[PDB]
Amino acid sequence: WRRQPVRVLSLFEDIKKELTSLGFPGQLKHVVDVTDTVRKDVEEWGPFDLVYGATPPLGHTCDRPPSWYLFQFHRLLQYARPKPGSPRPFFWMFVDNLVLNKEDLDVASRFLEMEPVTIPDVHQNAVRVWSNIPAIRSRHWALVSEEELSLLAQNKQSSKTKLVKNCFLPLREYFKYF
Amino acid sequence: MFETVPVWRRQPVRVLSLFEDIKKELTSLGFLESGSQLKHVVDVTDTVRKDVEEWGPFDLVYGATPPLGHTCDRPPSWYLFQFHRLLQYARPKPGSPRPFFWMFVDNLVLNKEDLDVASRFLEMEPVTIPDVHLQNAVRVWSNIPAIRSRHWALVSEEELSLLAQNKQSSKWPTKLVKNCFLPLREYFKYFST
Amino acid sequence: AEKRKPIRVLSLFDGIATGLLVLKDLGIQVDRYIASEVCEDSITVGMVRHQGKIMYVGDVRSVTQKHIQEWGPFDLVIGGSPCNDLSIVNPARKGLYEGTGRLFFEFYRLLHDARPKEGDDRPFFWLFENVVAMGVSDKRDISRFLESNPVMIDAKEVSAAHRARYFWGNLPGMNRPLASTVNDKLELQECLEHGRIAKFSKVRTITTRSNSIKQGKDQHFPVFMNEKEDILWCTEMERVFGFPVHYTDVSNMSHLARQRLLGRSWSVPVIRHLFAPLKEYFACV
Amino acid sequence: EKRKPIRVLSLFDGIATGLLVLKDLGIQVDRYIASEVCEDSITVGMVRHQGKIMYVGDVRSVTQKHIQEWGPFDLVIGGSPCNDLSIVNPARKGLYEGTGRLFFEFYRLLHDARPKEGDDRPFFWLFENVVAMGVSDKRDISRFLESNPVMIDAKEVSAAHRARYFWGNLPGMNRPLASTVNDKLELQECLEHGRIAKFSKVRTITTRSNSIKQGKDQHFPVFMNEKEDILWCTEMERVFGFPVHYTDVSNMSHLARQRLLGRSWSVPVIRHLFAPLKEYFACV
DNA sequence: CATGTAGTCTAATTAGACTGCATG
DNA sequence: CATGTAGTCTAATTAGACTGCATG
Ligand SMILES: Nc1ncnc2c1ncn2[C@@H]1O[C@H](CSCC[C@H](N)C(=O)O)[C@@H](O)[C@H]1O
Ligand SMILES: Nc1ncnc2c1ncn2[C@@H]1O[C@H](CSCC[C@H](N)C(=O)O)[C@@H](O)[C@H]1O
Repeated sequence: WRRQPVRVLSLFEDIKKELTSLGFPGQLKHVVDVTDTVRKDVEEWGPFDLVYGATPPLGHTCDRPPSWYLFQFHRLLQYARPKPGSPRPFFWMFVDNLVLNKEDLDVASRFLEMEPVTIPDVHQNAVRVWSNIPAIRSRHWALVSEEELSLLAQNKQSSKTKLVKNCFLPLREYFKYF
Repeated sequence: MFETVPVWRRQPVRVLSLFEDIKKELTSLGFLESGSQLKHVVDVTDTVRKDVEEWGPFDLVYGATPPLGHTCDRPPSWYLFQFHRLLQYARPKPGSPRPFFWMFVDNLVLNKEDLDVASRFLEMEPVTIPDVHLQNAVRVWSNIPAIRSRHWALVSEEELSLLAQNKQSSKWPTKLVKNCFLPLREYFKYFST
Repeated sequence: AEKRKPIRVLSLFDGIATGLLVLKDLGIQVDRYIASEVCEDSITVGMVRHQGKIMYVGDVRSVTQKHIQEWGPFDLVIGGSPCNDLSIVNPARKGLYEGTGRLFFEFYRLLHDARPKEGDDRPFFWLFENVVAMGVSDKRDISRFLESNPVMIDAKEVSAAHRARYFWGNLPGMNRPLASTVNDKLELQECLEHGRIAKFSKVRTITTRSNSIKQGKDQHFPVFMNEKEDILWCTEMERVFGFPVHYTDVSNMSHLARQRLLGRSWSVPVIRHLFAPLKEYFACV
Repeated sequence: EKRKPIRVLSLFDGIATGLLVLKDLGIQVDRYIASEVCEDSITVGMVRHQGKIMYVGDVRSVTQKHIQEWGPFDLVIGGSPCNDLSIVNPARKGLYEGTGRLFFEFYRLLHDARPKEGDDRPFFWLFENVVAMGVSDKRDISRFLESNPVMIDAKEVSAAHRARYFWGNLPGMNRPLASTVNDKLELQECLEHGRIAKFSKVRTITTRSNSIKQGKDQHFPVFMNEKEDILWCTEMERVFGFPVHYTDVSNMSHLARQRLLGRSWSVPVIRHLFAPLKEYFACV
């Protein structure tokens, strides 16, 4: 009803070009590389209430194994979580541009407490998000079969985003709009 | 020490002969009387110690393996072990001072391994006795001093195998082997004429 | 006052149950020892030698947070992830983020779940072990995710073998100096079966591979027996590691199967040194 | 007055079962001279008895002169190999060839060790072999030892069938064998924790792994968490009566250890035959 | 620069059929 | 009638001698 501006932490990913175009002295925190960030460094930066991370898309620009991004994401997410004495809302958001394999996917859903949802793009390109936000978990979306998802990944790996814009919309009502 | 005593107190030899009879050879050199006490047994399998003792005391125990032929129904080592067994049955108690002799003769049928279990069980190495122009040979184990001391013609082992190879390939020992029983004459009564 | 209570233990990658063996010999009462392990040889050793006290819960990746919250609360959380993909002795190591290396994060995951979080100041202790001979970058990542720096403890100081290892944890007195004792076999000669002569006082680090007995790169045997040199027997390795002799003589295992279990486990007197301060916190017999 | 410690000659000693039984009956042992050539056998005895056993190698190397200097002996024990006597071997060579003739080495050294006639001192001996031998092989052993054997089956004081022949002169060799309160008569009592036995008694344990299997059809005698399994070395030691882990030496595999147990004596059987000896020689 | 909670490869050992039949 | 202090065969599977180099 009466809301405050949002404070977003983002890893592995430049988000501000898509954030404020959805309607949000900048309150973003982007960290160059998180092998060296410790607990107090994360909370020395302002208390966030939506942490965000993601893997790079399907391009040969990987100094990391694919699961390095989630493990580091899971680590700093626990740093930014507020104690149960926090009355404001809090969410998180990690997603993979289909870099992870089946063995990496099972580990992802074990560490993130959630089964991911797949979003497609009608034209294609698809994307795989875990996050506690209640809207996308219950959002009516056109489902895809999982062998067509990597029949389309093999076709996208041979030739080697507004898809996230539809998902970040439900954060409208919890934080001041522009 | 097998001492010799004067002539009048020597007694007729009492012979236990196993696997082969040597009655026709002993009296040929006069060890028994003409006509009708040597004890000969072929199959010694169920011979017990009591049997031997009631068979009178013995002065000479003799055994021989069958000559090279078809006559060896038993394994060749059987003749030695059974000989050792019965020999200990026939020994007198270490009190009496009479002369007691024993002898085992091999007609070239025991192989290298059986020869070594032979000398281990009789506690002496064998002597080889030849015949001359190399007709025959025998290996002899015995406590008769004149056998283990006589200097027989040397016979290496490459010749004894050739003799046994064609003796078994073509087929009773000689009469020159009086030197096998000749040393016993001085100890027992001599019968001739 | 308030009497102390029996300790409740979550053991990850339990192996041949070194942790429970040490707690019992320190006289600490154990109410429950819940172990995650998958090697059937490992489990058979633990079931037999502790007579069915251990609760085996299987693959560490099947243990969920709700299981942790109901099986608990836990007072002690111990583990030592596989090192075959971290130790530089393997030139085909897959690093920390792939292979059996990533199993470390399962320990990190469950350690966070068993923690008494904000508000609860009940005593809580944890211990994670791994090798020193790992990559520089993999060492810093383990300590970043565990938010603590390792203490290096070598079993050469309280046993007859070299074994340099890293220990992360919050056990009281972890850096406290290592102290020889009456029951510690410091010399190889005290570890040999009767009639065998030790060449040296120490052996090199024992691993699962049978070349660990040999004293050097130039191949070697540490024992004299009769008229020939000889290898160290697996029964003598048990005494070098500090285990009761014939501890791993179970289920017709070969000496290589048994050396495979020993060469992976903890050195008992090192663990005994680290667990000993827990006697003040929990009920003892 | 004064009993003296026992002086023992043990031919084909194996894993030193005789010495083990003498110690646990409490009989002080002066000398224990053992003939043996299996290096795994020699290692067990050397380790398990801390160097008390004097090993002298091949029984065929032992002369009467050796028995004179090593002696005198109060007890002579042995059990020569049976792999050329037992009918289970279709290729057996009999008593007079192969390893069968090693029996005569026992008969030989037994004679070499007997006290000279005129001596009254106690002298005991014991020879064991298998029941499942040819009828004429049994006859020839009895005529060379001048004794008939007693058949003792370990199934009356142990968890395993093991019918063996025993020649000797120990006091009361033929007396009824009674189980004592320390015998484990059923397979369950010899298993490690958490394991359940199907059968109460196992058939004869030989060196071969098939012998654990029950019947013509293979059969596993133990249940472990609803799964069938075979016996472990540890459990086989307790079936035989040895201390658990007695053969856990020299990195021996489970087949190598079974090879040693499969050739040895049932301990509670030997315990019953040696028990009247503690009146003849010094106690603990 | 000696060391190592390993892995890879190929002579060696081991599970599992079979063989055998005298003996009580 | 089943059993047996074994032995001979194989596949299957281990067991012992090699490669590899980052690190303190
Ligand atoms: N996925 C998994 N879940 C549970 N345990 C596992 C596992 N993968 C491997 N392990 C076990 O983890 C152990 C690591 S070695 C640690 C042994 C233990 N510290 C001891 O003292 O004995 C190995 O025994 C291995 O069998
Ligand atoms: N020539 C020889 N000299 C001495 N021992 C021999 C031998 N040939 C075989 N042996 C040994 O004789 C043993 C026969 S089995 C007897 C084992 C013994 N009764 C026990 O209780 O363990 C075997 O261990 C074998 O190694």
